[PDB]
Amino acid sequence: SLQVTVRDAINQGMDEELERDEKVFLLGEEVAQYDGAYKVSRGLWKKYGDKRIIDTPISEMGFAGIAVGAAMAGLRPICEFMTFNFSMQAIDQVINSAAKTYYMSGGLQPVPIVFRGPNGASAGVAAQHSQCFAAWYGHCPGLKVVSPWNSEDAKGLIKSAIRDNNPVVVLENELMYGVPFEFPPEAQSKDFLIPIGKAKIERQGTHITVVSHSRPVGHCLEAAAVLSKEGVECEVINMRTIRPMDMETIEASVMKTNHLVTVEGGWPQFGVGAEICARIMEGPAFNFLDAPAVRVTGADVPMPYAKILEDNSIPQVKDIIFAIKKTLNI
Amino acid sequence: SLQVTVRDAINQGMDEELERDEKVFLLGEEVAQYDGAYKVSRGLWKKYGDKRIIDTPISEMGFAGIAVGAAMAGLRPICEFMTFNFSMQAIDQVINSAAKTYYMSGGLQPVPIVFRGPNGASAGVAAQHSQCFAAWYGHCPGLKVVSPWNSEDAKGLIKSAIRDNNPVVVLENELMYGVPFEFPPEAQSKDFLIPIGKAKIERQGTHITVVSHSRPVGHCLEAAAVLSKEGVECEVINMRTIRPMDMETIEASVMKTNHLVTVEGGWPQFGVGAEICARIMEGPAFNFLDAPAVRVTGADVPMPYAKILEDNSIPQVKDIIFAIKKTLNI
Amino acid sequence: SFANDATFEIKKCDLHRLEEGPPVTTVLTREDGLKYYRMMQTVRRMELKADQLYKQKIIRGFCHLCDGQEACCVGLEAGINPTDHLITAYRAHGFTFTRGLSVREILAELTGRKGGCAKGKGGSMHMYAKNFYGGNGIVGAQVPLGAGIALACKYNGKDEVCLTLYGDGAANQGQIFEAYNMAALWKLPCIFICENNRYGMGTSVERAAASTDYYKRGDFIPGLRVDGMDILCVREATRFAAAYCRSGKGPILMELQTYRYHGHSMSDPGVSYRTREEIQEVRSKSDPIMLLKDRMVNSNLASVEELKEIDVEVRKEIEDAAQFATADPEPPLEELGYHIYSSDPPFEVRGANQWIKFKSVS
Amino acid sequence: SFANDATFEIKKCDLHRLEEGPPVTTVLTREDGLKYYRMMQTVRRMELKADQLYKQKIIRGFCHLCDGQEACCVGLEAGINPTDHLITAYRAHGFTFTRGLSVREILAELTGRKGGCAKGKGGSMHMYAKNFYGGNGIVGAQVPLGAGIALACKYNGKDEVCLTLYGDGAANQGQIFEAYNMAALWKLPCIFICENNRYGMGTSVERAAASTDYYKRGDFIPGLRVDGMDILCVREATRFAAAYCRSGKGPILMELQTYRYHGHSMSDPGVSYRTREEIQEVRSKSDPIMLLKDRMVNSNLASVEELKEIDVEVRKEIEDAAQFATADPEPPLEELGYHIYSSDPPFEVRGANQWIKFKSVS
Ligand SMILES: Cc1ncc(C[n+]2csc(CCOP(=O)(O)OP(=O)(O)O)c2C)c(N)n1
Ligand SMILES: Cc1ncc(C[n+]2csc(CCOP(=O)(O)OP(=O)(O)O)c2C)c(N)n1
Ligand SMILES: [K+]
Ligand SMILES: [K+]
Ligand SMILES: [Mg+2]
Ligand SMILES: [Mg+2]
Repeated sequence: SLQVTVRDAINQGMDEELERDEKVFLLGEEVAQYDGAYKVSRGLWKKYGDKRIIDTPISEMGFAGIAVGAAMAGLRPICEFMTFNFSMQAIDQVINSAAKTYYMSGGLQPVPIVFRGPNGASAGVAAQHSQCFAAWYGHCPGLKVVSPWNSEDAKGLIKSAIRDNNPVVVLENELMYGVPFEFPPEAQSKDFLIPIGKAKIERQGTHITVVSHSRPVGHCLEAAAVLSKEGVECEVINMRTIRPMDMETIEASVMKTNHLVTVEGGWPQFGVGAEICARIMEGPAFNFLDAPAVRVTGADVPMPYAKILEDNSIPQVKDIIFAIKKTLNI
Repeated sequence: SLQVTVRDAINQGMDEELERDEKVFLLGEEVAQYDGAYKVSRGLWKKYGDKRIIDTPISEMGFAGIAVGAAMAGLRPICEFMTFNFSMQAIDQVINSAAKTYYMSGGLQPVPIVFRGPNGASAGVAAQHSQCFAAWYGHCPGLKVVSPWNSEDAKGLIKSAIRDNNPVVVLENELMYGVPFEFPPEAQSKDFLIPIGKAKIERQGTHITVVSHSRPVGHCLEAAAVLSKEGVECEVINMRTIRPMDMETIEASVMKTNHLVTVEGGWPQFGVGAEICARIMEGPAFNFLDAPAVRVTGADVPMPYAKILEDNSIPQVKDIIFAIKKTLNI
Repeated sequence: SFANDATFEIKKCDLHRLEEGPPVTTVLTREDGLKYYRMMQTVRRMELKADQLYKQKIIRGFCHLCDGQEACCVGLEAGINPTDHLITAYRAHGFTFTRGLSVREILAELTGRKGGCAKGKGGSMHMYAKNFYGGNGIVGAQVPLGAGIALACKYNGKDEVCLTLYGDGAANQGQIFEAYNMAALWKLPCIFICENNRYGMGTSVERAAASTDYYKRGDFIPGLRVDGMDILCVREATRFAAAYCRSGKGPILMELQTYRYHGHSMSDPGVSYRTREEIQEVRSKSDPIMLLKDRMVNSNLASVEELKEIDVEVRKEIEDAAQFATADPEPPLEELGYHIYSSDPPFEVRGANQWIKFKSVS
Repeated sequence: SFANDATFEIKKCDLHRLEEGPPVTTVLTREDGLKYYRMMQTVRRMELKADQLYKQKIIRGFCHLCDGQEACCVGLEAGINPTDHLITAYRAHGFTFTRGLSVREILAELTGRKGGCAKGKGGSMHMYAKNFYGGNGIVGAQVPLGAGIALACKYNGKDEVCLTLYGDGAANQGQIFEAYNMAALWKLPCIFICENNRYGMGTSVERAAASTDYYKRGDFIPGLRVDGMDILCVREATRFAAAYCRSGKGPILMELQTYRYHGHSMSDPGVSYRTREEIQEVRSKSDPIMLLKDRMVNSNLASVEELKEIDVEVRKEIEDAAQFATADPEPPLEELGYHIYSSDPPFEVRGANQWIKFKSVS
């Protein structure tokens, strides 16, 4: 029905949840008067004021703990990390205070909070600002982790994240913020919700299953378009949720294609691709495999600055296509 | 002969490195006058003094950063965390200030530092004190991660760690500290070194390969003894190194046994076992696998307190044997 | 025929950036004296019993006793309303009791039985109650949380305040300072309390802190130093701090000077960094319970005979609780995975291997 | 003709826990003036050049400019020895030059070519030099590191000091406070320097810090507030702080009041939180290069013509350096995995897929 960027889809989602529940509020660095470090929270402060949209000093561990404390007391905070690279300073609050609390209290203390912000590689930001944390957070029980790709995912997931009564980590992508997508009337509604824990097939296929999350989903689609002209039909699956991941949709697809390839932007060892492959080998889809599952990921090195080096540290369409042809042996 | 506990072995290693190089020093909470939270550094302060053995206030992020600084300045600090659960507050210093520096600096600034302390499950310490961080640290390039089991491992690995010129994380186990093992004359030498990156076959076998690290290695040997009486011979492999792991040794074993089972004490998703199963699938031993690999790990929940619940949250010998019979259909 | 109440003089508090501090005289009624006595006595006997159960192997893992710091938990409670909020570290068995939990519930949780306040899921360091948020094992982590709860108090506009406690050892944690800045910046009704018992585990304050004046570490935040052994000093300073925060003046730092008779934890004798004679001297001259006793008798607020009668009832109560906790069955294994997520439909949780599945209900 | 030296008056520093501070009068020789002028000018032209290259997309990602803050890096270098140590955040182009790196190596790193000081591996934020430890991208992370470098100075008994710089925004990071405590506890020769340019990215000091007296945040640590636009004031305060540390008295805090003409980075126009008139007012009233120039011309330490000739030489040096940085080739793809580990035999590293392998040498 119309064109809307991921940035605007996320802004829409937060706006609607802020209007819907007075207990919801946003806090983070430059989130208010500056309109957000990446302009995602633009216009919010001007509309809701100092009480709902709160600018904070540069104290990650500090304001993350404050957000968690406010959640234990009944409020529903949205804690923004300028980038998740900076969440490492506050990771103890996320893991030991937010995630395990409901379990430790025997079901007496819930923690309705959302941690969001850009995750993974960007462009020329170097080693300390390009890390992907999908695997780290997805490793912890009591936490829900989502990684949206397009505008529809972004809006639907942030709203569900806000409504869930448990801690939810929303790993966004800075490179996706300005990308426009066709926003149907159903997504424009204030009742639009995307359930946590359900994958999505972005492209139907019969020859091979390609699974990914976040920005690389777009690269898988382009790869699928190229292979298509060659007669190869890929089934592209957008994970959406890292934890709890929807293995049923992935396995169902594998039982049809007999081939599997995973694509992620993070480091390979102990990454998202490893977990998928292990789940496949332990489940009922293993016997439907006609070739070993292969993983496409970022290079196993900290992110280099130089352009030509950076391009070879992130998976490209050609890497995806090459891995697919290897699996299909064509 | 000589029988020595893991705690004593670690103490010997550090003491020998302290004497060998005056730039080596130990810092952490209660390591000096208190003789160590778990008594691993007992007697060190008495022999070396306030300059070489430094008690620090409770400021994780602070003294970890101070330690990295000292290493960058030419010293060889051994930074002790009372437990790795407390390293989360300083994980940024470990990953962004230590692990990536050599690469970002183009090879100009090395960081010879060691981070050590008990990791994983203990006895009744509850959720915030039982987390295993093997998967988290082993995921980061620029870092070396080791996980010793017995006395030989402990001494040899701590000495290699200290002599290495890059950040090394040594994941010890509190329940193993008081366990005695026979210490061969070789290990008694001040020159005893275990190369980082090589696994060790603790038991020769032909029917199945069982890979593990840390405390559960003892459980695997226990399971292997029970199974041998039934005619099943397990090849037990002690990883020793999480990053860079010795996949070559694991593969040679699978190519002989055709079966694989991984055993770890941490959470299942994105864990150590997942990476091993993904490597086997992408490697040359995949065609030698007659049954899918299975993973034995800790339950997917934060550590409960009650005895009976905790007993079922950690892998027991029975769970290992069960997994092994399922893989061999016996 | 005893006095309905009496007036007592209390030591003046040291002040940091405060024009005036709490009063130097206070009125204690008979009804309150008797109440505080029973409360401190209950906490004292409960800890000694916990100690005994630990040596017998009935309690596992950690077990930090607040033995000797009774005037703090009882005094703090005496100065706040039940609708106010509180959060502390791992040494909070007394706080859980003063916040409303029964000795039975507390001991049963320590022995890991289904009758525990957490069904045996948390243990000694993790216990919650109405407006009591633990019970936190990561040193210093509870301070930002407390500031968050204070934020919520301000946000809701119900005039409630939040008391956030941390030890002298925890006083050197960086996040505490981030919390001070934000609490002052936003004028949060947060009362930062430093329980100074002279030792951060085995490290004395002089060896861990460049400055040992904890009530001033807040720098721009006002503070006061209090005698943490006199229940009436604590009650009066607490009432003052609370009024300061309710008036909208922002945060305030309160340092309670106390002492712990036992070691850091059960695994620490607590005699390798301090002498037994020091422990005995403090106990002999400033025990919180004896101080209140000698105050009520001398002022004819109560008789020594009546206090002895309370001690008998308390001992009886603790003995019954200990019996309950030692005989109460362990929680069922079928509930291992319960309460991982709130408000979610049930689901399966993986055990030691893929063939072990546990149900998880909210 | 030209005076060989001249005396100038410098603003008196505000003190915290210091009986006496640096002198309010200093002598500048003609030889030093010429050196300082050329240095500040080079930093200034290099930053304006970086700005141009960034707009042309030659430089990518982050690129924080320090124009307006030149009196800080040059004044700091003037007050210490080459054997002393320094570490700062990401706004370090000036420091990399004052510490010994050529304009060529610096611009080549910004443009990501093989000739960069890091060979295109780190970019704008991660540059190292002799006794210069970055060049750190995580706010506040460099402070505990500076304390660690200072610890090593004491440990090896070399009598050298370490300058640890951080901005006003970073002054609210908890790790900075854990560092103050330890440095004072062990009397480390650490000079904590807060570069206060009034804004933490887009947030002014008054909205981020409950207390804007950064030189007193150290509390128990002594401090002084200095005029960061006056090269001579900075040099005097630095010589004073350095001597303080070398005498074994421990750490000290120095607050430099300066200003940045550009926004936080190349992606921030820097006008949504401050006016264009404010920026120009600081420039016309206190541009550090203008101030030094007027001083030298008035005192006849140098002629307006000589300073003009120096500007011409600097401009040509910058231009020739930019030519080299835009013509220099990128690092070869074959060295992508280089320098992951030090002193280790060669090994292979995985690329985007398992069929892509990169060699890694130390
Ligand atoms: C971040 C962190 N670091 C270290 C520890 C280990 N630890 C547990 S209690 C303790 C002593 C804390 O002393 P203090 O704050 O004075 O409180 P007390 O026990 O004396 O009440 C330490 C170092 C921890 N739990 N968390
Ligand atoms: C831990 C962390 N949190 C957030 C950021 C994002 N960030 C980069 S620069 C910056 C502003 C720092 O301001 P300041 O310390 O005053 O220095 P200036 O840029 O003004 O020199 C922020 C918030 C970061 N780099 N690291
Ligand atoms: K939520
Ligand atoms: K090392
Ligand atoms: Mg204490
Ligand atoms: Mg600033």
